[PDB]
Amino acid sequence: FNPVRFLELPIDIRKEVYFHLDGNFCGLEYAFWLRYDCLVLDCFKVNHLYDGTLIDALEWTYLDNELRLAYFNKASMLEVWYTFKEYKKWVIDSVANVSNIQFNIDNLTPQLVDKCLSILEQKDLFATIGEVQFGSISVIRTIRSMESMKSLRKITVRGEKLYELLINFHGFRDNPGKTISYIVKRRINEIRLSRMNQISRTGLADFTRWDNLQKLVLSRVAYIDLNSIVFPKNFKSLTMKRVSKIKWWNIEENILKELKVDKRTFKSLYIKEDDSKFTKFFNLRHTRIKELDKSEINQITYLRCQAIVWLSFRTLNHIKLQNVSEVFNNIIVPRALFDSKRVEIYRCEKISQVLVIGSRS
Amino acid sequence: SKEYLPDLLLFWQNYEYWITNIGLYKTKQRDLTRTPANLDTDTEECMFWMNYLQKDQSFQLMNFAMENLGALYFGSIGDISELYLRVEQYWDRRADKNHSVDGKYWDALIWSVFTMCIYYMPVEKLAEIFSVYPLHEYLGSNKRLNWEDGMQLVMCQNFARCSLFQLKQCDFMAHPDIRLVQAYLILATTTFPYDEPLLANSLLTQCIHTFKNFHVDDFRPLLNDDPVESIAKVTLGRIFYRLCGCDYLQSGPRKPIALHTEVSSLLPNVDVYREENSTEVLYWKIISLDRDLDQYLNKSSKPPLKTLDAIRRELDIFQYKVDSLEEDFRSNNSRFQKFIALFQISTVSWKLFKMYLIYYDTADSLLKVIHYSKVIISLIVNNFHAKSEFFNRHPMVMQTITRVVSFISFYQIFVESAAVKQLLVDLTELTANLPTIFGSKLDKLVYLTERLSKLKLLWDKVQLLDSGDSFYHPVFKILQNDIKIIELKNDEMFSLIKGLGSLSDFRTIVEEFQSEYNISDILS
Amino acid sequence: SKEYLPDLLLFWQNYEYWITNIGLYKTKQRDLTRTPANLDTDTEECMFWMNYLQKDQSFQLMNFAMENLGALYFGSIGDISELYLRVEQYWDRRADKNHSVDGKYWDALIWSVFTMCIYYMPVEKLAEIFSVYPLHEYLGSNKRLNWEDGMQLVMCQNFARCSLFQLKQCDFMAHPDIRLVQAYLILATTTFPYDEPLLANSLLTQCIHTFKNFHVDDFRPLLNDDPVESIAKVTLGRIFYRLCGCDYLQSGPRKPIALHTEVSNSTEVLYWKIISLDRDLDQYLNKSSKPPLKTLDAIRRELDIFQYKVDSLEEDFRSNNSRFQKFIALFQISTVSWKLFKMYLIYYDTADSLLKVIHYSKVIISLIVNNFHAKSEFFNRHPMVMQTITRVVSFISFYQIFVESAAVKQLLVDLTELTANLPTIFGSKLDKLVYLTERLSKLKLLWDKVQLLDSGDSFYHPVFKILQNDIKIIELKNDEMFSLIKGLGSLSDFRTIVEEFQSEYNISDILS
Amino acid sequence: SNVVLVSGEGERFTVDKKIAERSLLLKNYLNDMHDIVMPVPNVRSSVLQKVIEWAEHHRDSNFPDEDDDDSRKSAPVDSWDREFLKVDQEMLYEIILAANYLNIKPLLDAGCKVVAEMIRGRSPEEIRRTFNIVNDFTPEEEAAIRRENE
Repeated sequence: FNPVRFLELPIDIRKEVYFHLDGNFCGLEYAFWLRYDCLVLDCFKVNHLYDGTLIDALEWTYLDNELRLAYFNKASMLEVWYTFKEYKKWVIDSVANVSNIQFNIDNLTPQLVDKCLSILEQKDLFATIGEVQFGSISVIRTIRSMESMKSLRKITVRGEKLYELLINFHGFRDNPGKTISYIVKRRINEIRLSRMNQISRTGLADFTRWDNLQKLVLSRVAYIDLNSIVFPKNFKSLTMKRVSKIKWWNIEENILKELKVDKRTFKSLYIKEDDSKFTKFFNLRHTRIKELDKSEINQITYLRCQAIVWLSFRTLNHIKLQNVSEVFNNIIVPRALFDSKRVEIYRCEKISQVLVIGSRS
Repeated sequence: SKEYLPDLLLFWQNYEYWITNIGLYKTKQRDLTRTPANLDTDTEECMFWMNYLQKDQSFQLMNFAMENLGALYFGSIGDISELYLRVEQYWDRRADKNHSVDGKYWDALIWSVFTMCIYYMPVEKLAEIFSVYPLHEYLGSNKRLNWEDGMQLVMCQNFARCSLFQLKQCDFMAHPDIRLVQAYLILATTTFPYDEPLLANSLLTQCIHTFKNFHVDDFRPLLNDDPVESIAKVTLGRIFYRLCGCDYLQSGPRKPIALHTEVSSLLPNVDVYREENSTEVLYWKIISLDRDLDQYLNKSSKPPLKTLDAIRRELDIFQYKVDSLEEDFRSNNSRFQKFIALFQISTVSWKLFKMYLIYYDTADSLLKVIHYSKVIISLIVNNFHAKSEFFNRHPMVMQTITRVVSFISFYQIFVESAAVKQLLVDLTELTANLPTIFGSKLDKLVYLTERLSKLKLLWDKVQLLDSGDSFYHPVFKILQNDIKIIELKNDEMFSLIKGLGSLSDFRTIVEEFQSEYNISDILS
Repeated sequence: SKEYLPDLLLFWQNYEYWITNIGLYKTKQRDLTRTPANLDTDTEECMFWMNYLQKDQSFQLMNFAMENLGALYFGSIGDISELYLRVEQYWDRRADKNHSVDGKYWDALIWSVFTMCIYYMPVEKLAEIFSVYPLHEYLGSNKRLNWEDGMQLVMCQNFARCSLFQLKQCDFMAHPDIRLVQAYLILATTTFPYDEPLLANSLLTQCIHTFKNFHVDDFRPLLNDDPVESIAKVTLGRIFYRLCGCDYLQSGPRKPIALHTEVSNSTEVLYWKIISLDRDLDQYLNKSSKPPLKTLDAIRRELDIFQYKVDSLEEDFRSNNSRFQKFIALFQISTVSWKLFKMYLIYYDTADSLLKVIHYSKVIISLIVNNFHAKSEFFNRHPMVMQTITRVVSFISFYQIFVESAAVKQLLVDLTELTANLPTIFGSKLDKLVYLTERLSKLKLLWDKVQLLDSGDSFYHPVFKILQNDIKIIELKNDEMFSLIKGLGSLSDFRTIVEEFQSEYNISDILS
Repeated sequence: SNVVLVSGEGERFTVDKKIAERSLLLKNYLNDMHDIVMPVPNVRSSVLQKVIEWAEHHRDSNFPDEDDDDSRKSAPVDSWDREFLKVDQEMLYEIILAANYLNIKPLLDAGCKVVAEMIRGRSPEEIRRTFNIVNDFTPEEEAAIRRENE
């Protein structure tokens, strides 16, 4: 293997090489020489050069009595570790200002979380840190420090014990030190969730307090109910990873309560005509999408059907789905997010019925 | 050493913003102590160019637009079979001595439609319908000219002026109505925004004020609405997205009031993913990809590769939607729609790989620029055949070639290659074979390319000096002073002072070349 | 119960935004199928109405403007003795055949100055200068009409229309220049923004386009600048702050393109600071929100600061320009004070509020009655006293309907007597103000003779339904959806009392 | 109806149109107007012949998607592809360059997975202990690391 022709090789092909080479840099590990490879520094120079759309798992840790950056594997094995002056010097080598650095709480100990936050605050910066990974003394220690945390954009919350205390609106308690301080909620641009089972139980899943959400991630959750969940003003994205059987919106029950027509007669009302033009590019092969017949409806009634679809679907750009394995209540999505590649289902052979409403003219 | 190239390619972005974009189309040298005042008020002139037309000629123009040009007006006005009644009402109401404001609005709309009819008709049909002779009886020009000799553009521009004169008779500032905006969206398909950019910007500011008067934001109708109200919102949405497209095609330092509240695709009060995609918002989405590429021209920062890769992905998505458009080709309206979408998607692909070549110098970026230039050459030469020559008259073929034949010239000054020279010969073959309806504008483009060709020769005979820190050559000084001169010609401080005030062989070679080939010859 | 008073005072903010501001001044009932599209484009009109003016009459207009009108045009055109040369150039160039665009810009500027001279001139000198008889020979009206009947308003409107016609001969669309902004700001001193409201909005959007064409965003002089450029940027800053003022005096639903980027040589800065304080006050008319107490207290502290600054200002008796400036500044700061304590009375119900309202209302009355004498009668022709007296008599009448007091009643009698004594250069707006005051008085009589009822949850009275239907009708009249539809194609005893009041006292009589 | 590709050396190859629709460029270079020869510069004819053989193999194979970022990570190392790309390194990089130029995402993915398996299993403390393109490393810093190695 020649690492001198591989470096004269151009940028995006070398990116596509490192795209399939995310965590496993080696294959138990001789971690002395593995840092000072030219390939690892090439990985981090390209990773800083895009936005961080590669591995991005840069942590602050307190190892060998020193605060240092560290990258962990997909199985949480330590791969590389940098002193901040070193990483600053070779980021300057790449660019010829860092702001996106993750911060776990789960991969650390609270007796060193306190020292990490204390020396990281009093030393130089207490900044350049984007994500905060929650999921109880260390949690309250982190909450007291997020008021000075100038540039954060993400919050991930693990399983249901920590979620209902912090994220949902249901409490409205009298503990200001336990919960957020409302200046951190203004710049909260993304929220991910993980390791839970039900988002809406013991109350209601309402995100109305959190302003300024342009994305949201629901990962590895058992049962959610979209009918219960409300959404903020200026909400954009909706991504759901591997889940079990979930319920969708009540759109088809509202079309059924509009035309005053039965279920079996509506099953003969959903045409499957325009499925060979563009949906063959979607490569679904399991969900045959179906629309409404143009001859079996008027114009203004079709526009009213679209208006019923956009209700409880107010502001959303794209819905991303991994394997969900079941959906109960009758998927019926608008074409304005379906005709462009926004509504993206990827690995769903168990799903069968997708209805799409809108003109494909 | 051959390391002068990346800074020079970064200088191409500044040169492309100020010479090719602003200074060639969107700059008009005005002098208010020398322009004649409008004491004629365009009354005699548009009186002649309104009673010159007859009835059968008008209905033949309407039939030509009815069976060919539907992809241009179909989003703006709707279906043109409704407008035959309006043409009948105009030819009945022509004898009336008292007009209403609404009738004059319909008359201005159909005169704008007639202007588009004159602009997109080939020379054979236009000679079989209209007569060359009474215009030379009137205009006092040389009596040997024909329609293919440069008199079709004069009749087109005078019909645009007569549409604007019928707008002036309405007191269109005292009565805001939608028939202004629709009329401008028919006049924004000719070379009217490139003839008078000041008047086009003023009418476009009036159209923005007229649209925002209605206070409509969401064009998705509700459930508590009149059916007429819902059809009104749908037509208003189509007019809005066509207006946003025709609004971005005139931007620059003389257009300060933007309508651009339309959020681009995945970097903003109007998020353009919610509308059911017709022809108009599809054209707007391609213009939005174009505007997301070409905002980094005059900026000093570099674009992220995340953005350019998202542009690539969405470029392939809309590329495949153009293939899956699926309409009937027997009516040939879908043919011209397909040509518009395919030429715009090739233009955006070309600009993406030009920025790939300049800012990051990635894998075979120059070769992809050559490939998409050959694709644009194919899409223009394929319409050199019969019955569809006027397809090469839509104004985006004047923009894109102006972007291409400059850049491939500029690179030819500094990097000698084999494929690039043959590509430049193909562009030089294509530039003269463009239709003559772009007139003096087309002529100016050739001059610019010719100047760049001469700028190769001065690069060859003069040796590059070296100071260790920076590099010195007369080509650098001349290319710098071109941007300096045109940025000087877009400074309105001296117009303000005319308003309310009281008032080394290096340098030798630079002054010789600028005295011989002046850049201010390209200014309108 | 008697709980309707705070919610009704909050309802007054809605009523004062729509009815006293948008309905009376900023709404034109248009009909496009019946309006004559002037094919002549006012050439036959303005050719005569520009042949009517004579030369020595125009120089007497310019002399009157130099002597008595300085505090208006100093914001726009600076000094007027510099403009005498341009007036000489126009009167020499008038006899020619061809014309140039820059000359027609100077002509539009001096015709706007002529309009400002006509609108603020007292009636005796105006009668000594101009005749009355050719006006009625052209218009065909009664020969016995006089200047106080309303012919001076007609001459002002015709001079404004001929200034606009000279702008139309410039092709001011295709030639942006700074004299458009100045010639509009001189036409913004009159009630020309209230005769043709959306034409004034279109002209103001053209002026915003013309200003932002220059791309000057900071007006401070540097060191390496040409001093001519520094003088030009100072003058452009003056024009920008007064243009922000005249932009705020034309806001509403039919004008969405605003210039207000600024937030919150001495006179113009004082003037914009007072208008910006007025803006920060009256930004809560259409809103459903309420200002905090710290906001109103900071407004009161800055109000006392500018009150001391007006107390720090001087006045001259031989120079009437200084008294004119002093009256304008003191009336503006009194109007801002009255609106502040009106918001004190409405929102928080703090003690010593209504007495402050009556106090500053009597200060406004004293500032107007002081000008009822000779030599200063024209001070009451500025549009700010029309706006201010409209808001004052509307709020005092609305308060007299629902709260009785003897001092408030004597205040209402003083306002009602002064309302009929306003000059006849406001005309139809004054008559519709008198009609609105009479309608609110008859609404008070209807409140007196009809019992207030309650079903257990909310109140019910005909006065409430009439005051709600006025806002609903005028919000229906301020919609362009019907014009858009016509543009695209050619497609109980309680109710008896309410319908009889709406059939007799109609709300559409205050429109235009 | 056959479509002729052109290599860099000049040898014109002939495939079918449905075969050539594996490329995401023939599908957008032939779809101009329906009312045949595509040049591919700087590709040696053996490399384009191998790319054509790969396109002739997977004529009826369901590749995952274009924008499925997790299915690319959960990598299917195909058997015929792993048998196919077993060449020397420069032939492999020329195939990957050709697949990037032909806009063929699955062959690009397979080649980058092969290069990723090569760069993953490098010799521990033999080639990883030799950094060789040494830049932004002073001799003082390199001496400090080699002194910290003991």
